[PDB]
Amino acid sequence: ARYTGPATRKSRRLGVDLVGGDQSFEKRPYPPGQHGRARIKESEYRQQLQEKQKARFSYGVMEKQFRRYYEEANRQPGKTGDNLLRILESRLDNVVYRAGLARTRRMARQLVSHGHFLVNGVKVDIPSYRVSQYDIIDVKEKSLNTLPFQIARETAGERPIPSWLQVVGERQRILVHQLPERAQIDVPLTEQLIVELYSK
Amino acid sequence: NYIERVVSINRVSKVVKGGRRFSFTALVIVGDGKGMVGVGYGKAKEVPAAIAKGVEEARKNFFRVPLIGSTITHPVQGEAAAGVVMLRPASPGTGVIAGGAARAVLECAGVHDILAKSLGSDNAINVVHATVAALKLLQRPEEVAARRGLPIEDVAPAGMLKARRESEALAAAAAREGSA
Amino acid sequence: PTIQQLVRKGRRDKIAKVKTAALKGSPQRRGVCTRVYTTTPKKPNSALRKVARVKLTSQVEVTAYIPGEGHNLQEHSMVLVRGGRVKDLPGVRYKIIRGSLDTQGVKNRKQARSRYGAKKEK
Amino acid sequence: TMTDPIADFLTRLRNANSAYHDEVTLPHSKLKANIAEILKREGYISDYRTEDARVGKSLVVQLKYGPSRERSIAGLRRVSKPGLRVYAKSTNLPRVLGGLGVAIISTSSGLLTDRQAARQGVGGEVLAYVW
RNA sequence: GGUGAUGGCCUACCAAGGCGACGACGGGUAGCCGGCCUGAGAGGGUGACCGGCCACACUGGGACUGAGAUACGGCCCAGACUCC
RNA sequence: UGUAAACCUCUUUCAGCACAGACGAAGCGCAAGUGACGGUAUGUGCAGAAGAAGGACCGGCCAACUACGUGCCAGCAGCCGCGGUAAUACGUAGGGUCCGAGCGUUGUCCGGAAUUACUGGGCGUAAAGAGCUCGUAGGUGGUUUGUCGCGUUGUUCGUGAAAACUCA
RNA sequence: ACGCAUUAAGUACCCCGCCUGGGGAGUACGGCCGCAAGGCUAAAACUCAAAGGAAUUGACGGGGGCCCGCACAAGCGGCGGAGC
Repeated sequence: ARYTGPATRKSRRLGVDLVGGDQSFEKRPYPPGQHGRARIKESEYRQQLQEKQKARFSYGVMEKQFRRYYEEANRQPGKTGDNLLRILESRLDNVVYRAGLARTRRMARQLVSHGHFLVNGVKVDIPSYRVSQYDIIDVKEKSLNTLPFQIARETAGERPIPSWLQVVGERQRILVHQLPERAQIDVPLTEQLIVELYSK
Repeated sequence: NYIERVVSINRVSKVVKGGRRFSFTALVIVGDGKGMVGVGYGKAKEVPAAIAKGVEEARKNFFRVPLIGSTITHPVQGEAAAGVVMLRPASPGTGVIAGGAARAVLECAGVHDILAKSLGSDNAINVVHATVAALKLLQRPEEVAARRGLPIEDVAPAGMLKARRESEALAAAAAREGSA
Repeated sequence: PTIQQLVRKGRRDKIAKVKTAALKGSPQRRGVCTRVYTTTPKKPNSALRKVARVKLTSQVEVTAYIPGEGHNLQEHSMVLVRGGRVKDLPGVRYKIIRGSLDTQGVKNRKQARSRYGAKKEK
Repeated sequence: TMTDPIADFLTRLRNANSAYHDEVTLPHSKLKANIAEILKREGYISDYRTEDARVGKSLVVQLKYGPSRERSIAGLRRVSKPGLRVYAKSTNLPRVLGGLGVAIISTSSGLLTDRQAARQGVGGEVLAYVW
């Protein structure tokens, strides 16, 4: 199940802007509620918890899914934080957002869910699909001409794409080399606290 | 950049003819995160004053930890008062795994990945002293080699040698990035 | 102890104290009350706690607390008992589930409703 | 009575090292001589010499002390004692201080350091830990 | 003597032996395992599904046929219960 | 509360309605047929944000607080304990936190418990040295030579069903 | 912690006895021994959220030591009796 509630709310609480370009965070940087102005006693559990909240509420994953991802990454031979971030960046929704066809992660989630994409010729309408090496992501014809997709693709002068993603043609084709490393994820926040929380 | 943590604020009392006189105690750990740590215990009539005394005491009593890049050299077992703490080196990317007081001392000293467990006397101050004793018990490979008069090849294992190489490489790369 | 003393005697575990014996390996049991009455708590506290003396399907007589502010239960009505500890009552080890069998979900309840068996408003 | 001569060796060494003595005199045995050979090779003791006493030979070991008064031995603990004897496979050789210490293992080829036994592929009974 | 087979398995005679604190004989409980859950590991708990063995077919005895029988939907007897 | 909403644009996964519609069958069969699942899975079309969120918790452990209502009453509670007219602990509100087709309670086991301590505990005063000896079984054993290869160690072969666990 | 400190409660090896929260309880039942008194072996239900050790600061003592104050002792004058 997805989360539908307001988005700037969670950025407000967590102290970090997630979408990035909203005005509500700047005009209200403090946490919500009647007592969002109250001074708050510090706690290592609070730190580690809020870190996970930023990660999960930036990517869209739920707690069960994220815990499974963490267990997978801990099982992986690499450093647990790096394996975490590269696994959560292998998601189709994140890849689509990163390639520029989605103005936001919610855009990418819905646009993948309604089956506007196709990887290696198969109609993949699931956001949690994990992109592997050497995958070619194309769009279908019915979605190629639709007004919002067209607007986003034609006006796409926003944030630069990373190295391993590459858009190459005017048809909005996506091609991937490799799974990112800790330099190339370059999402905010920190991984050690994420690992320690689940190590508790 | 000194990193300070305050693990225990305890309200302590002495009784006189009129009644109870109350004072506060603070156990403060001061560290830079680069391998230099020191524990301070201060007491005063108010929390901020006790905190200042603890910080000054900790800065007065400093102490160096024999890290290997990120983790400590070898497993050890510290004992102070009735507190017992075991420390075990961890692999890169593990993170600090320890209780409250032990985690505070351990992360102020600059250790990132280490396994730690307290085996008695859950009192915070005694666990801190046990951790300090365990850290004092650590030895560097160069010093062990000098102590028994052998070259580093016959003292430390190959795994520690490669870890030393990689830690030196990271230090040099960061120094090059900073200088230019 | 020496290793030979161990190969001679061995280490024996602490014996487990069986808790909530009347349930007889069951999560809940369907009982029937003998009395409905109030009972005074300990020294530090002071109230008038409502309990019931239930004859259980396990062929055991137990006293069970009745949570909530208002209960319809009168003497000898069918109930569904549950495990639970209350300090104030020294000899009470079980709780009566609100919203099962004859027990009515408490009235005017709006918060933490599922614990008290009250349906959702409209 | 005297049941563990090797543990007697180790505790005499430990007590003398803690009291900062320079020489240590023992009744002599071939096993003790071999253990002293290993300790000398690994740099823990300076030198050892056997001398003749009224009722037999005697082991005298000279202790090694650092120029800043530091001791060359940090610990000395026995492992396989009468009663509970410890035997180790080649793939389970014990490591002391993450390998910074030395474990002396009796093997069919003789007394060997754990590094030596892991290199040669043999295993045996672990006698003591030195660090 | 018996059995497919060795054997107090059974029988006649002869000898007086055999098992026991490294717990006989009793009492209580329980199908056993591959595995499952937990735990850093050792260990602790457990034997749901799937798979291999074992035991049983209302209770208690018995044999027949057969290469092969606890013979669930076979036989004989004695019981308790249901029906004509 | 809250970019939340109202409003302007937009895509419509999944359900709804239509048409098409399998693999499972290098199979059976000397017959012409042979799929129970099933007209399902699955494809291609139309309609429009339209048919779709709740549950615990918010004194400390333990992420998350203010107002009103009863004042040792009513009630809460996993432990310390909260209620005695100005309660962040009761009830209701707002607000918040955690999860989300689930959320809580009970029961049972493991963990935390180094709290049966082999790894890995103890016995002067905290629980714990028999009132003291002798001695049976048992456990344990000083220096050294030779032999055996039982313990120990190395290598090879067979076995350790499949499923399970872990890596690809 | 008090303290132990070659006569260890220090560093070590071997063997034995014992402990696993406080009550209930060294009690009940069973057994052995005893003339008896009783001893030895030795639980469970129920109940408590502690029971404890060492040391600190006060308070207290029909504990000690050193001091004072119309406190006593040495004196003067009263109150308690009467009316207001």
